[PDB]
Amino acid sequence: DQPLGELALSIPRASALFRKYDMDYAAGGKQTLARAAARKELDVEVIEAELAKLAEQPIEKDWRSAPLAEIIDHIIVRYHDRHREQLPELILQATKVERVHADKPSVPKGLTKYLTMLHEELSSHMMKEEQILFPMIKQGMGSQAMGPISVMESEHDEAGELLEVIKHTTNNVTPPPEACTTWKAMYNGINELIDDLMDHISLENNVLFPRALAGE
Amino acid sequence: AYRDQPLGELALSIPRASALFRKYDMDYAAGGKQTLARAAARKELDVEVIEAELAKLAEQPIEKDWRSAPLAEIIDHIIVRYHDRHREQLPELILQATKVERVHADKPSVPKGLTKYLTMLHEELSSHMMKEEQILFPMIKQGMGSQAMGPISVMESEHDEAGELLEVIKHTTNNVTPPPEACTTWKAMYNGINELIDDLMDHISLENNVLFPRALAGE
Ligand SMILES: [Mn+2]
Ligand SMILES: [Mn+2]
Ligand SMILES: [Mn+2]
Ligand SMILES: [Mn+2]
Ligand SMILES: [O]
Ligand SMILES: [O]
Repeated sequence: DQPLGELALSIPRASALFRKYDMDYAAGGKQTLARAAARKELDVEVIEAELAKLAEQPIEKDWRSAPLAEIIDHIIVRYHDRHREQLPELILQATKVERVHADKPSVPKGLTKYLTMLHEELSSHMMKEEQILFPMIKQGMGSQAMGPISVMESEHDEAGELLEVIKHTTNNVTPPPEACTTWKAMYNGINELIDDLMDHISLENNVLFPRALAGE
Repeated sequence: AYRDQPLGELALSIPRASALFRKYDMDYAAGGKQTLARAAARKELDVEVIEAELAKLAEQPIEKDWRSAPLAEIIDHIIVRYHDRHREQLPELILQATKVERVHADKPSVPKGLTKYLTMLHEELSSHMMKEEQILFPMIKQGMGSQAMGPISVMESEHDEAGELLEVIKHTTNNVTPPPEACTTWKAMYNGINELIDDLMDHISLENNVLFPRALAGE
C-alpha cells in the first residue's frame, strides 16, 4: 500500500474519507494505508475501492512537486490566515453556547477552554513558522533544518491531541437534537477548522518538510 | 416490527439481544422504555439490519423469562447473580487497574484514571445494593410494592449515576478495547470490565424493566 499522505494529496476528496475513519493522514502521514486498518482491524477493500473511483479525475492542484516557496505562500494565505480568522469566532460562539445552553446536558462544556488553548498554541506555532522556518527554507537552507522541523512536528502532535479532545467534547462534532442555529453553525465551523488544520499539517509534514530536508 | 417495541422488552424476550444492544451502545437498562426505532435513529443506525439480527436471535426462545416470575424469586436471583458477583469482582478490578496504571504508566494508551472511576463505582454500588437489600427488597416481599414510588425513584436515579460512571469507564478504556501492546494482565482486566458492564446492565435492566414497574403495579 501507499502512504496515507501520498494518497490524500493524490486523490481528490480522500481527505474527508480518512477524517471520518479516524485515520491520521496529517501528522501520521508516515502511516501506510495498510496499517490504518490495524487501529480498527477493519476493511481495506472498501477503502481501496472508494479511492480507486475517487481518483476518476486528477487532483485540482498537485502540491507534491510544486516549488517550496509557492507551497509556503499557499499555506500562509490558505491556512494560517484562515485559522487566525476562524478561531476567535469559534471561541466567542462556544462562549455563547456554553452559557445559553448551560442547563442542557448535551452542551459541550469545556469547548471554549480547549478552543482557546488551540488558538494560543497555534498562533505561536504559526508565528514561529512564518518568522524562522519558512524564511530559512526560502533561502535554500532547508537541508540544515532538522532541529526546527522536529520542533514544529512536535507541536503538530500537540495540536492533534487537542483536536481529539475537542472532537470528544462535541461527540465528534455531531450536534444533538437540541442544537439551535448558533450551535449547529459552530459545529459546522469546527469541522471546517479540523478539515483545514489536518490538510494544513498534512501538506507540511508530508511535502514541505521532507522535501526541504532532502534539498529541493 | 421490532423497531416499535421498547428496548427493555426486546432484551428480556430475545436471547443475547442484550449483547447486540451493548454492541450498538444502546442503553436497554436505564433507557429500556425507549423504542428500538428512537434509539436507532438517535445513533444514525440502519434499524432494518438490527431487526434482522434480532429475528435471527429470536429464532430461539429466552432461556429464562423473568418478566412473569415471582418478584421474590427475581429478588433472590438478583442478590446471588448480580449483587454478590459485583462485590467479588469490583475489588479485583480495582487492584488490577492499580497494577496496570503503575506498570504501564509510561505507555500512551494506559487507562489513566481507571482505578479512581472503578473505586467511585464500587462505593456508590455498594451503598446502593445495601439500600436495596435492607429497605426496598423487603418492602416488596411484604406486598407493599404499590407504596414504593419514592424508594424506587431513588434507586432509579442512582441507576442513572451508575450509568454515567460506566460511560466514563468506557471512554477511559477506548470502549474497553486493549491496545496492541496490551499484556496479559491488561487484557484480562478489560475482559473483567466488560463482564462487569454486561452484568450491571442486565442487572439494572431486570430492576428498571421488570421488578420496579411490576412492584408498583401491585404484583
Ligand atoms: Mn503552518
Ligand atoms: Mn505547522
Ligand atoms: Mn440491585
Ligand atoms: Mn439497583
Ligand atoms: O502550521
Ligand atoms: O442494583
